[PDB]
Amino acid sequence: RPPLRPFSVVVASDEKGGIGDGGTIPWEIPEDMQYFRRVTTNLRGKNVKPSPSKRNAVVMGRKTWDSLPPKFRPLSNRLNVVLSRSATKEQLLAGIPDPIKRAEAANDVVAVNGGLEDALRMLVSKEHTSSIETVFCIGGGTIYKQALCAPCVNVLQAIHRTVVRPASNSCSVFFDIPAAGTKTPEGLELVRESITDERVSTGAGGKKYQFEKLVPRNS
Ligand SMILES: NC(=O)C1=CN([C@@H]2O[C@H](COP(=O)(O)OP(=O)(O)OC[C@H]3O[C@@H](n4cnc5c(N)ncnc54)[C@H](OP(=O)(O)O)[C@@H]3O)[C@@H](O)[C@H]2O)C=CC1
Ligand SMILES: CCc1nc(N)nc(N)c1-c1ccc(Cl)cc1
Repeated sequence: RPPLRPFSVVVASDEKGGIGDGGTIPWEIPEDMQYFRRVTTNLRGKNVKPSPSKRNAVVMGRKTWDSLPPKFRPLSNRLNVVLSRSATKEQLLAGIPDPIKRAEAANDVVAVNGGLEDALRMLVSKEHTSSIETVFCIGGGTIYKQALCAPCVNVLQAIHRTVVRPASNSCSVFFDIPAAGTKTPEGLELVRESITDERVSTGAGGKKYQFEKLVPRNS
């Protein structure tokens, strides 16, 4: 009251909950990159192609948007919602180097002067409940923290986590989630719905990874 649009988290973290060094993701796992793209891009049902009339949204902090290599700004086929206390939509667009692509990106980027909560209230609007199918929170550290506590955590439907091993020695930013069998002080307990068997990445270092899905426990 007002309600918050339900959402899912997509993240890649190691055993220490490390997700980044403050500016970028330390490891290179191309299989996770591809999976992230498909998971956040894919729409429900058969043969539904993303468009302004219906697509998914990815919500991220301004630093995560900046971490995006300019050539991938904005994330294609998805509404990009950037949280920033100052950066305007125009200022976000100005960071897109290809001027033609920038002209096209005008309808794919939205700047929110607020946190995840503000984004979730906005994504409930008559204009987004129909045009936005699924809302994915994609980072970073500060946004994940907001995602895991009230009032956001209350509408959290799932966490698509890519488990990375071995632990990185460059992570200073984390994704703090209660271990299996534990419930956070606020009351959040996560249950593993599924997890792939460990696989070795073709990227540098050959990091081992698993695609795991977690959902809040609903006794
Ligand atoms: N492994 C993974 O899956 C992921 C890793 N990352 C990594 O994490 C790091 C970035 O994390 P982090 O430092 O926490 O930065 P964030 O991505 O979380 O962005 C923080 C910023 O977002 C905006 N913001 C956050 N809360 C609010 C609010 N309540 N109101 C208005 N604006 C808000 C502000 O930007 P502003 O300064 O403009 O005001 C703030 O500085 C990088 O190392 C990146 O590579 C990021 C996503 C996923
Ligand atoms: C492909 C990396 C990746 N993998 C997973 N599992 N989750 C994420 N949230 C991201 C990610 C991090 C930063 C940006 Cl800028 C875009 C996406």
